[PDB]
Amino acid sequence: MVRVAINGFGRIGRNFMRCWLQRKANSKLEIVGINDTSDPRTNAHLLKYDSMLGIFQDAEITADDDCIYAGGHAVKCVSDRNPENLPWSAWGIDLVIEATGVFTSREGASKHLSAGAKKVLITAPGKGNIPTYVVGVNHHTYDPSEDIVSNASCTTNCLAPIVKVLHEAFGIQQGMMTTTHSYTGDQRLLDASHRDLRRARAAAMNIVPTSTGAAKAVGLVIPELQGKLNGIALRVPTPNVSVVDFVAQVEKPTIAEQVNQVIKEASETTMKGIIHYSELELVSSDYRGHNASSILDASLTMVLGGNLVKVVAWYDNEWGYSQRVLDLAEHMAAHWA
Amino acid sequence: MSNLEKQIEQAREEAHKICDTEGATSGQCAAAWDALEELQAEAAHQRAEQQDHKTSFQQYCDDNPDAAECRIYDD
Amino acid sequence: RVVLIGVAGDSGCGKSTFLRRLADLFGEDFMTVICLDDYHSLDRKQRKEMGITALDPRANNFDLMYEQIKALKNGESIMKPIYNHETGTIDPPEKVDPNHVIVIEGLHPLYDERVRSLIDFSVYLDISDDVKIAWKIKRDMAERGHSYEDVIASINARRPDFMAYIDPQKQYADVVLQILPSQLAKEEKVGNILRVRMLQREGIPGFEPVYLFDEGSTITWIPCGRKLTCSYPGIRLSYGPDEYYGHPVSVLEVDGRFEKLDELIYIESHLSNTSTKHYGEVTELLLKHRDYPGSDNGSGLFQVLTGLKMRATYERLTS
Amino acid sequence: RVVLIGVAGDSGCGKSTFLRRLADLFGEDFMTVICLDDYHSLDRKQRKEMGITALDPRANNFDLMYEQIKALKNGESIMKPIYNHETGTIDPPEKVDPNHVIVIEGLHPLYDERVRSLIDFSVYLDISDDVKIAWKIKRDMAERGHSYEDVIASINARRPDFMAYIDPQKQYADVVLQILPSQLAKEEKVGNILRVRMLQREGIPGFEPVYLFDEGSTITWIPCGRKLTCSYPGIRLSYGPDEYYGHPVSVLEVDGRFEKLDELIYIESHLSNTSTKHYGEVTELLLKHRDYPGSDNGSGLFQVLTGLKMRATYERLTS
Ligand SMILES: NC(=O)c1ccc[n+]([C@@H]2O[C@H](COP(=O)([O-])OP(=O)(O)OC[C@H]3O[C@@H](n4cnc5c(N)ncnc54)[C@H](O)[C@@H]3O)[C@@H](O)[C@H]2O)c1
Repeated sequence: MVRVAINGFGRIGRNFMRCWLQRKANSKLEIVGINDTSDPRTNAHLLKYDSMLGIFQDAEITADDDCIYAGGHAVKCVSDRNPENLPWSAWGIDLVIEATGVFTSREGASKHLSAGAKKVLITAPGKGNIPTYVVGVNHHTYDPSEDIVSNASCTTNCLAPIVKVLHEAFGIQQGMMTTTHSYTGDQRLLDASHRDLRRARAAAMNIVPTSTGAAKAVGLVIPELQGKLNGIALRVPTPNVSVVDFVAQVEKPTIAEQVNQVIKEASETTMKGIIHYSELELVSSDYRGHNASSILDASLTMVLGGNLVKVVAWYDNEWGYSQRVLDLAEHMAAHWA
Repeated sequence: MSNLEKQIEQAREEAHKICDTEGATSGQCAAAWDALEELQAEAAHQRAEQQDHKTSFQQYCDDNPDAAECRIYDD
Repeated sequence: RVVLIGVAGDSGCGKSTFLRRLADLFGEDFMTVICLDDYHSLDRKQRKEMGITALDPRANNFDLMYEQIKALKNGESIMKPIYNHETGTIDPPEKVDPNHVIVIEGLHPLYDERVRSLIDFSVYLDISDDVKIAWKIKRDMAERGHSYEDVIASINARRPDFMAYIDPQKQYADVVLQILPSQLAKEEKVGNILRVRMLQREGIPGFEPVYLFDEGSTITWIPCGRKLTCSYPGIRLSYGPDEYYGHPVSVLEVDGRFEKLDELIYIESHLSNTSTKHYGEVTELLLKHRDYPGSDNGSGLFQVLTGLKMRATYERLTS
Repeated sequence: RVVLIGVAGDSGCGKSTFLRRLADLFGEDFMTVICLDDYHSLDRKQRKEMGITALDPRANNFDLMYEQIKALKNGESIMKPIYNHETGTIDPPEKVDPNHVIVIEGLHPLYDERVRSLIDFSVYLDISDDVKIAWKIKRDMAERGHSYEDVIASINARRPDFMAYIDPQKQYADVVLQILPSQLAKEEKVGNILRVRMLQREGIPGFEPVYLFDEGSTITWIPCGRKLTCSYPGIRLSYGPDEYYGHPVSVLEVDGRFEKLDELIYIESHLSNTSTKHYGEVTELLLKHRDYPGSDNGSGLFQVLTGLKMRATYERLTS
């Protein structure tokens, strides 16, 4: 049993905690420590009453000022912004889950390793050559001495299994993407001062575009496509779920039905539990809480000229990404060294 | 169908009569069976159009398209 | 310009899915449909009085249809009469206009020789008598009219003049599609799986043949094997040079039932001179309408192949 | 380097024209011939005393042939004994030297498993019993020895142990050529036209198959038609993926008689992966020897195709 911790009890942290509360019996992981910038009275309320996933129902949530009782299970909790003053060796922490969006560097994330933690899994595309791993693509090829691992962004975590399937079946020369992304917490609500100008504007009002390198992270997790994948993101006023457009330029020519057939059988042989395949005419809010990290929308797949394919993929960047974080954490627990 | 429903059976009676009586292999009752097959063909054309009977949408959007149930701003 | 397409068959005018596949290919904006039962001379009353079928070269005004057909080339809006089908009578005519593509289809689209000199591309569509019976059983079974098994005796009574009146037109058509009972499958009803063959004619330029791996040497190919896991019974193609009615033809022939996708793209990757601007375009044109009758067998393959050659002839005629 | 080629068949050692076609291909400068009746244990006197044929795994010193075969790789001149064929006895050996290409041919070139691990490329050569009878009739007819029609009873007496001793070697050979009576022609004697087929095996690299128009989908092609005027009866090829003895094979099959030149170049232009550096090289290798038996049918086609694959394996082994 592996004692794990959570740095930053935000959206990813609350979803990680809720996922572990829903996957408790099959777990080699026991969540024993969290730390947020809030007191332990508030974040227990925010855990129980999520305005996106409704009221939690299965287990009882309560807290006092030093611990949080989730379903009778106790969990410790502290508050500090310095990662160096944190009781890790005092709590016996193998794996800490970096989810603050602050400690993306190696030198930032390694502060927990210095302060007495054994491995760190950071839920962000980290700066510098941090080894990145996506469940369903290359979650096998990590060396267990790599204590500082990184899951990529949610967009990369959705996009990379589709790109893996299409690269194996057809071969990819180039590829664009344009993810229509739900608004995240970084954007200011009204027009307030912010480091980047396109995130400074109002979130509920605007399609704000942004440039991301998270398309290039597929070139990290798939090495032979690096420098060939690039794309932008569009933040639109939907709170939870998002869709990603993906334009690839394959070289083995095909039609629109065949790529759907390929991804449909890949959903049932290898990418089971990663890619779901849906031939329904659903819309965005029917994917709040879906377990797969990419639902391929079947009716919109199209091929022009044989060698130019477009797919779109629904994905929940708050629930499915947390599911892949927890699956990667359990998969590194199963190969603990 | 009631009119051609009767007329097909009437031409079937004639097919039993004229091609047993006035020559089983000649142009007359071959014209009779050709007629009955055309009556059958128009029964088929009636049948396929009643298979394609719309329920509501190609009625309510046939007469009143701009209602909120079938505005399509295919844009 | 005015182009013209002749279709021949007794599948009912506007009552066959080949016109539906042409509609999916061209569009009813670019083409218009002309039935040819409209040019009947007189009615079913006068058919009973004259003792004559709807197949007589007396029974149509073949000259006024020619005058409207020639006036179609000159751009003017034609005024064609209409056979009132329920009564057997004749409507006062309708003024319809020409289009980019004009089709002609009926029992005698090709019996006239001046219009045979006029038609830019011709298709006869043949049916064997067995699947005639298998389609009439479905005709009087789905309707439950209870008129079966003397229609068997209507078949051979409709037969003899039909072979005199209609079947010598196929000696002048370009492409003729025969549909046979399947030699491959035996333990079914006699109309499930079709053994279809599109006897296409050489000679007249613009029309290429579609040859399977070689022009002019008979080749019977079964695509089952290392890359396709065939179901029962799978496909069994054919090909062969031939001389039908003393004319240089090239039969391309398919027996079987298309059960899935990869066995229908793998066949299409190996046909040649199919005149596509698009890879797998024939498979897309198969699967834009999964509900059409005969999409699962070679009939829907051959009909869209002929329509794709009609695209080729249209591009030849319009540069 | 030392390369090695295994040939298996009861056509008499050095008594089949496939070795002659290999001689026309490589040259007796580059290759040497090794019969395998030379490694017999004891004589026809001891065959009569022990009551045993020349097909017994007792009847050969399988270890000393292996020692000379392994010493062939090391470059030294081997010292091989010789079966005195007229007496049945054994010559004191001859010191022969290795060459660029070494062949091995006999009744058991492949029965040993260490030499099966040694042989670089293997060929079994099968014969159906009908053309066995048709060749023995020519054997005792041209010689006029008058020993016929009880050799028919020698056939089935030679049969049963032969299927035990020899025929399980073909489960380990690469290429096996079966020769059958022709289904195509009926009103001849039973050995004129052959129905031959070269079951070749996938797997082991360097050896490609030779596929007719498609890898792995059965295709029966007749090259008669618009460009070839076929005589009687003409050719009828075949092809097919198959699994023989649970092994991934690809039968390429020819029935007919090559009567002229253009029908033999037109076939050769359409085979694929035949590994020629030269256009029509297979046709030239057919017609460098018009007098060889079996040049007019597919046996001479398949033998030189196998020898051309032996060129391919030799170029793979010598870079
Ligand atoms: N928002 C999404 O749906 C999503 C999807 C994939 C990945 N991510 C990544 O997850 C990370 C966090 O996302 P989020 O929505 O939970 O962020 P958030 O800002 O909503 O929540 C982060 C929490 O961490 C706390 N925190 C910040 N710095 C801290 C520090 N130094 N010490 C302690 N607590 C600290 C914040 O106050 C807040 O409580 C970011 O890297 C984000 O890019 C987000």
